Amino acid sequence: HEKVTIAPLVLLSALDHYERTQTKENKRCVGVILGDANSSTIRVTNSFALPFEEDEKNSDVWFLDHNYIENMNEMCKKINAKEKLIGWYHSGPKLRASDLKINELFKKYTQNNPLLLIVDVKQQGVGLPTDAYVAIEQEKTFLHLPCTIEAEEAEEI
Amino acid sequence: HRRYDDQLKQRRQNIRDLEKLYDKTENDIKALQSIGQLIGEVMKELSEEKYIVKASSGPRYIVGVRNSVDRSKLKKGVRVTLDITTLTIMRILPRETDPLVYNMTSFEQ
Amino acid sequence: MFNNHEIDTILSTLRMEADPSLHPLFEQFEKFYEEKLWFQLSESLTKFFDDAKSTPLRLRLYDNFVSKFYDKINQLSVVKYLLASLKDSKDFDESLKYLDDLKAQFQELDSKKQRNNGSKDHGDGILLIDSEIARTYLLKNDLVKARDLLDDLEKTLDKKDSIPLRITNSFYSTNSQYFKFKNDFNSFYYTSLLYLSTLEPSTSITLAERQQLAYDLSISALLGDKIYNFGELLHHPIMETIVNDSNYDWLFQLLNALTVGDFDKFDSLIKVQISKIPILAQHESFLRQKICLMTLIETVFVKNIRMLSFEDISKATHLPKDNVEHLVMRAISLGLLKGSIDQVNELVTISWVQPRIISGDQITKMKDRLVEWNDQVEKLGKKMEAR
Amino acid sequence: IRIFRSELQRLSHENNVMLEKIKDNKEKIKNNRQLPYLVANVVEV
Amino acid sequence: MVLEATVLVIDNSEYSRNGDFPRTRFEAQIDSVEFIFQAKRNSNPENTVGLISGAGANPRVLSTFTAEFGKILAGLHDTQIEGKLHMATALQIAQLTLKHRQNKVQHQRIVAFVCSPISDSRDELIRLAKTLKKNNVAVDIINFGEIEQNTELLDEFIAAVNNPQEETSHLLTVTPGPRLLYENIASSPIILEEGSS
Amino acid sequence: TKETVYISSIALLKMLKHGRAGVPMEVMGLMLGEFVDDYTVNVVDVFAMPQSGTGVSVEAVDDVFQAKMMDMLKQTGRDQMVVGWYHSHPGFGCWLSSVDVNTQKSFEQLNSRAVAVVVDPIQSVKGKVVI
Repeated sequence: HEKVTIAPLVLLSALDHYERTQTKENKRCVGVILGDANSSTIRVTNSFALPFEEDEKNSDVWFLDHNYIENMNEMCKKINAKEKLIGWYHSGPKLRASDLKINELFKKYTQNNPLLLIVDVKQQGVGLPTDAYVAIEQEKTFLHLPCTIEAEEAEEI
Repeated sequence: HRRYDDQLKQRRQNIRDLEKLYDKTENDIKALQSIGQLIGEVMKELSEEKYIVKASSGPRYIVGVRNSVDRSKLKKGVRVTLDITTLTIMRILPRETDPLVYNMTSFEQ
Repeated sequence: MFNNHEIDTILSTLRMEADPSLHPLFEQFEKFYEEKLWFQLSESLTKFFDDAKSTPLRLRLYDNFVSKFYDKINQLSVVKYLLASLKDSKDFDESLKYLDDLKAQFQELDSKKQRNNGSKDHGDGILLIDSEIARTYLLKNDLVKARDLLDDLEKTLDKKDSIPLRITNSFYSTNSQYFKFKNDFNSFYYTSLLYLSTLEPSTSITLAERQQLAYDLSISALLGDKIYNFGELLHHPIMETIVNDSNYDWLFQLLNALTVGDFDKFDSLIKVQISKIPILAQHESFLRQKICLMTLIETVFVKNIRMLSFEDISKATHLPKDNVEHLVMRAISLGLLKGSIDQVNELVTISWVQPRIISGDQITKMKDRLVEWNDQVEKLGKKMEAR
Repeated sequence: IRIFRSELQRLSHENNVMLEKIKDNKEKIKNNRQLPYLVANVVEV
Repeated sequence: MVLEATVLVIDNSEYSRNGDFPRTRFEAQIDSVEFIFQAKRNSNPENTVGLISGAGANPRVLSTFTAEFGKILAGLHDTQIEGKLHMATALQIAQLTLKHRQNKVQHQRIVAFVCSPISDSRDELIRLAKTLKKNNVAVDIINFGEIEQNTELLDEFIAAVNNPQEETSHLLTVTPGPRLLYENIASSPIILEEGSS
Repeated sequence: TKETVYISSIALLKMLKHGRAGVPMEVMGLMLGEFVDDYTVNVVDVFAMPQSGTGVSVEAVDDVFQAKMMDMLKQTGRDQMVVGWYHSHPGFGCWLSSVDVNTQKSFEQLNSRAVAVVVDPIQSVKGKVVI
């Protein structure tokens, strides 16, 4: 299998925009991550949210705009060119048809398998508020890679 | 009928030629995003994760290690690659004292 | 019957306005079979729910209509049935004559859409080629030359991506036919499970073909102990889809035969073909011991004490003390479990590695082992907080 | 015939949209290329 | 004169399995995009054209509202002609697309090309009809199928959805064959004419 | 009184990450937020800006890039007025900015609360972060 390493800057930055949008429990926030997925250890050095809209009574209803994703990728080339789209994250504890069907949508702009993330806003239990999940085509099942938290010398201190 | 079609077929060949230019231009910015790396040779081994590497300019520093390198080849007598910011070992390069090629190659014809 | 001679002709004319480039002999060929019950490649919309094993008279008719099949219903009828189902006809004359229609005729294209390109949906241009590459040597000339073409099938499988699982299983069907006529059926039993095991939609066959498929699954597990035992097919939709008579119960008879340990019961219900090979009796006794070898850690003993004696295994395998000493070494040498024995004190020390499919024996103990953790929460929990 | 000539001609306009993107990248390269650059010695290619 | 947003819906079903109207199929839907943009955005401002697909491959959004239909035509590339049919999913996603857009508080028009009779649920299509009336959303369904497909839940959705006059929907039947798709749509109330609010 | 910027935990690390590449290499960015003069100042979100031929300067601000980033952050609820610019200057280490001198005077015309946050000793973090 592979491994996942997410810096603490990415984890807390995803929780900030959740409250800034006044998102209640009936809604969830979806976003994308950046890093290097080529090696065996997936590293996430950046994250960006997306204007995700979902109906609470229907799991087949979601709003995902790729034009904001295409623009976001062009804006990142002027900041950090070494970063590419390795996958996408989302908020909320529940997994419904909204987040399961969009996994193939991000696959068009992502060369590797998109890494699914569940960001716990309340931080309930143990550690690791965010879990890294990967999907297989062969039957599909959500498996969790050995996600770890590591950063640079100046970022950890 | 075929007059307007042949004009677009010639433009389609120019589209694929520009597709290679799009990535080539984007890779230019990707090549400029990279930074410089200091090259030095290991002098004395202070500890497992602590090494003493002499910089090419003549000063020496105590540098760390990463998980992308093997400490077996980081011993003395092996040229390594340092960092210009945090002063740590980044990658591993083959040993070349002073790579002057015009002196090494004899230009045989 | 009259359903194909009449209604099937009308259904073909409904799609794509009327008469979707149908040759005038289409209705003329329908008057050939008539009441003789020859369906002969029902051509898409009917062919999905209707199977025909008869020799098609129209085989050379619809060959030029393959471009209209994508505009009629779907391209899946071409990659699965019709020319791709020609192998199911099983004709001695047709053998190795399909290189014109199934290779040369398909070689004229590249991605299967040339200059006609539409919205360009995926899923075409792969199965129409790689499926018939290995099928050339499955008949006539020996499979030795087919193995060189099987490696290229597995390389393109991991590189490409296919939404339907029948394409991936089709590649394993060629590997299954390779080891079917050759020894070392452990690989044949492995490739046969990956072909159809847990997947309902893929590999859709009739009831009569399920018993023939289960027959190959039965004889494959007779000659090897790998991948659990004969009880593995019990939970899988295999043993439940067959009949308990006509020598199809061999998988059920060997389930209780492991605990009873009587070879004469299963030997009387089989034929001379599989009973003339000693490998059947050797590997059957191994599965009987593998149940007892796994009793050293967690099966019966609640205290998890790891011990085994040559006297206990002697009564389980119905063998004397001299034969059980050499029999344990054979099980370890095959890569089953790791450990050694003691001849001086007559003891057998073996750990537990390979899991089984059975449940209910170890369920009570997994909770009982945590009961010992319950009494350990008090003494070290209170004394640590007091410091 | 009419549909075929309305695709590559429209795709060429979208290729011009990507052409507007590479020109924006070239302008950044024109910013990334400025006269006062130093000169070093390349020992190994 | 007319200020509204346009949403194109591409749906596929068992009756859409045909691949050829005259020489082909689904390219007429591609050709009909340039006639809708020029007759709305180029004619008057504050008129945007969106593109969504609620059936076939996956219920996704092919192209959002843009200043040109070229990106709309590019979003139609690599689109399967066969897939599952969800009518309620395509309508509810269209409401989310009309929620986030530019120049809000306007008329809402949705152009849905449907080749199927749309048989799913009777009460589900009725509850979605009352929601679209409060937002003044107009879902225009054009029938393709084989010849004309009617006397089904498709007309039941159109009959019960209209409280107002012009603000809901209109029926357009397209005969399969060598016919111009944009001509029947341009002469229809879908493009300008009725529906201004 | 004066303007003392209260920086959150995420906004502080992002400014150090943008100037993470190279000691001599210089970058820039933009600060956003809503606060009041007199004392308390907040920063909602920040993002880096591209580098022009002049490096860090007043003409290095790209209005095309700035307008697109404000639209990307508007959908995320982080859209705020422009409160100033931040810059990471090279490894000179004499006084702060090695280029910008009077550029802040031109920044006062657009916003009177505009400030320039610069980390002088590149990246040095041991027991504290000096900004």
